[PDB]
Amino acid sequence: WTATSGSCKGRCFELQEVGPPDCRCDNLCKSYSSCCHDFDELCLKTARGWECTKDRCGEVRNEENACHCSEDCLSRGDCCTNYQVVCKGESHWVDDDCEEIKVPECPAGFVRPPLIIFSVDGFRASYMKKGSKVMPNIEKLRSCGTHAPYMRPVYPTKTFPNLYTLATGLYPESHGIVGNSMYDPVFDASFHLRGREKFNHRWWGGQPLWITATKQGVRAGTFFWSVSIPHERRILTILQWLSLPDNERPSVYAFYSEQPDFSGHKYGPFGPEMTNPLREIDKTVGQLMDGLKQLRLHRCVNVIFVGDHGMEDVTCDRTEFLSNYLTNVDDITLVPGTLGRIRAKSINNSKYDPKTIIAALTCKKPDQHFKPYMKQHLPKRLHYANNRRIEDIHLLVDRRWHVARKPLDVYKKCFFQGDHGFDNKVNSMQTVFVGYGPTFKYRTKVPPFENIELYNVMCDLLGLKPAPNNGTHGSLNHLLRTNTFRPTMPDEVSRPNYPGIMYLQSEFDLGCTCDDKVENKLEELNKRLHTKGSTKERHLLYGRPAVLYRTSYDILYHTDFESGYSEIFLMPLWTSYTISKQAEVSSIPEHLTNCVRPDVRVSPGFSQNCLAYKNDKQMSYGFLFPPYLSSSPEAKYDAFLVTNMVPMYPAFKRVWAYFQRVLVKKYASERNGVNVISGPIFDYNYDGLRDTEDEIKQYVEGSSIPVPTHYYSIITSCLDFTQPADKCDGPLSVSSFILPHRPDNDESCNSSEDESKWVEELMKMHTARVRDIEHLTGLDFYRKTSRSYSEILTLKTYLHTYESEI
Ligand SMILES: *[C@@H]1O[C@H](CO)[C@@H](O[C@@H]2O[C@H](CO)[C@@H](O[C@@H]3O[C@H](CO[C@H]4O[C@H](CO)[C@@H](O)[C@H](O[C@H]5O[C@H](CO)[C@@H](O)[C@H](O)[C@@H]5O[C@H]5O[C@H](CO)[C@@H](O)[C@H](O)[C@@H]5O)[C@@H]4O)[C@@H](O)[C@H](O)[C@@H]3O)[C@H](O)[C@H]2NC(C)=O)[C@H](O)[C@H]1NC(C)=O
Ligand SMILES: O=C(NCc1cnn[nH]1)[C@H]1C[C@@H]2CN(C(=O)OCc3cc(Cl)cc(Cl)c3)C[C@@H]2C1
Ligand SMILES: [Ca+2]
Ligand SMILES: [Cl-]
Ligand SMILES: [Cl-]
Ligand SMILES: [Zn+2]
Ligand SMILES: [Zn+2]
Repeated sequence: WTATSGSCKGRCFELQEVGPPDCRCDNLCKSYSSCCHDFDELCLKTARGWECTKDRCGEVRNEENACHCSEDCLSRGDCCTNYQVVCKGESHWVDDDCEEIKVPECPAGFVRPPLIIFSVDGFRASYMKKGSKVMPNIEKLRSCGTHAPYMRPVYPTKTFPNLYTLATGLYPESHGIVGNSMYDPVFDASFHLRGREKFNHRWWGGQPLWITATKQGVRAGTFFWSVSIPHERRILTILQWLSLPDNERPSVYAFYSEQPDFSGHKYGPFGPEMTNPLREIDKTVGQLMDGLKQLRLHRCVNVIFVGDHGMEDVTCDRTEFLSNYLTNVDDITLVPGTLGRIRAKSINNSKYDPKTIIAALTCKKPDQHFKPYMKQHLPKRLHYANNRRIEDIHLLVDRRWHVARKPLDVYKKCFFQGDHGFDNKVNSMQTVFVGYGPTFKYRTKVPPFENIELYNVMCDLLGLKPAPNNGTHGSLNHLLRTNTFRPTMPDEVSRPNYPGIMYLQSEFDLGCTCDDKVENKLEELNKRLHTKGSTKERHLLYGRPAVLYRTSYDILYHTDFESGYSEIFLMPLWTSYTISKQAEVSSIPEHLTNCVRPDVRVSPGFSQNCLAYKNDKQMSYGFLFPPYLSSSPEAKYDAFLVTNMVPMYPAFKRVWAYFQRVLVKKYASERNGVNVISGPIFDYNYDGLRDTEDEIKQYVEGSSIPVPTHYYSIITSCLDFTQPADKCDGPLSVSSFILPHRPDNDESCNSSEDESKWVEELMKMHTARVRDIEHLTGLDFYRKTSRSYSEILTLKTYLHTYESEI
């Protein structure tokens, strides 16, 4: 109940929220059914439309009009946006040539340049080029301001998860809005696009920009607009708020368009009916920019034009049904669509086995247009596991397809031609970014980035200190004319040991054999130097990674590679090596097939042993630096040191071996040498963060040798490929992966064929940013380069997607 007897007289779109049983006059009141009796009458005028005509010029102020063309409208702060154009012979904003905004041109009383977020739903990245002829206002913003060719959304590529990520800089797994539709098992409740449940505070974690702003003394316009407030009223309300007295006026604003998403669903991303929604958006943009020109704020305000996700061709006939795979289909709940989330229909039923579900959904049809995963095996780049609202069973659906439970769910629950929600690296899902204003750069294109990075920038644009988030602060400094923020490298927490030769062969009882006794002052002082680091500036090109946590570890030097060896985890945390274009692949000779040699620099007690692998019938081992790439038959003995050894499922060895024997060499040819850093990752609790020693869930049987959940590699070269990797003068190029360490190759339906048919494809799927690896290892890479730290931060956030041209 709400005693909605009070009035909105002069209170139209008030900024503070008055609580029950009183009536509200803020743009949220319609959603809570708590508006004052007269809200519509007074606060939602429509009469005479939204534009000034030649006959309205210098009229008599009639307060019933939606907007005004009277002489005092400028002062009242409520002219129609084209007022000055029709009446005072002024031109539209779009018609003026853009002049660089070298400094903020702000009216007296304005303490800082305001920020307006213009968000557009379902604005596919390629609309900027393909609709450019019908979007002149947006095209002016783009070309005069700062733009990316596209901006990467978060997964799932849906509205709620993406808007709240924009507002908070957090992955959905962290902010809690993991879908437009969710079931929380603790609440025993469901969150939907419709309904009032979504209005409970308990769903929304993190700290959104408008709370960040309020808590630091900066006032915000609302970020929630009612469906029945037309877009023209939204612009005018923003312009009214900009006319408020200094101490009442917000510094940050939001506008939201349901278009072009709404039509995209009906007509597909490029349906002929899509031209008009794009015209409308532009018109709205024009109105804002004209309005700001009137209030003399158009060279003062920073405007961000941004979308939440793109749009793909999807139709009903492209539906895979679970009923065609499962017999017991009625014992599951499925969150359907462009992604799939499965859980049991009841918990009172413990006969429910996710293992049988995954098995029944795996490579069962040659054409399968989805792939099942346990959430912990989803590509780490999606960061879509660490929340109780994410069901253990996930289906990644092919672009252009849907998953549903039964046929009845699709005809009784074709009316659509577009959808979104797919894997966030899919081209059709990419959306837009443009920044325009004093604080942004002039006529500047920047490389694509992820939307998790904007919260930091919007905090900078507003002199705010960002709440802790998943952006990398400084990675988008190259967008801005002037920077609030100077990023600095984290300090190293653990310094390495540099052990010498300290142990004799006979002190080791590892159960490891090797045929290596086939034995000159020249070539004996020479290999001492190798063990001292005479070739370190060859294999360690960007300085040692910094260990950002307290631990105990050794640096080990060799002819062909350098490693940071953990005495705790009994394996390297990282292994670094360079393969030049010239370098050659050789094989593991017949007498050295099972060679494992004790490392005389590390004690028996801090070594692995061959015995454990012999007892463990599920677990084999591999090497971080690959024998195949030794520079000499003499150097190859180094690769077999117990300290280069890591536990590997025979199934995983297949992936690893092909990477090491074929792909590294291929990459070195194409990129003119590559530097490779590889290592283990332990993330048993799938929070995307490194696990501590006392969080290890899997050991090699009867040992203290922990079993990695993943194996990473970072592959760096010169961006200018005419220069060798080891003599690069300028910017770097990088690609990385985090491969799940799994006992089977069930993920790859073609894995029974030659590795050259499926391995590279699996690696591509599990592509990664260096930054993701940093979170997972507690390491910090690229500490010693000739490049600026801001540029290195951009490099660290880069993701190689392997998608074709946008
Ligand atoms: C991306 O960036 C974020 C933010 O920096 C990182 O997440 C942070 O990581 C650490 C380590 O896991 C967590 O620290 C723990 O914090 C709790 C106390 O936490 C409470 O207070 C904080 C601060 O005000 C608040 O943010 C927390 O909110 C969580 O819980 C709410 C329910 O009570 C929920 O509504 C909200 O969405 C959020 O849940 C998420 O995080 C929790 C972990 O706390 C997780 O279980 C859940 O599934 C959600 O993902 C909370 O009230 C201490 O008691 C512990 O000792 C410990 O220090 C931070 O809480 C966490 N912050 C946030 C906002 O999630 C991510 O690790 C990073 N990801 C990557 C990949 O780098
Ligand atoms: O259900 C919806 N759309 C569904 C649809 C319609 N047509 N197609 N799909 C709407 C999206 C919501 C947010 N809001 C608002 O105005 O958003 C501004 C904002 C900006 C940022 Cl950057 C961050 C945040 Cl959190 C909010 C009105 C809401 C209801
Ligand atoms: Ca972890
Ligand atoms: Cl969803
Ligand atoms: Cl296999
Ligand atoms: Zn959307
Ligand atoms: Zn949509």
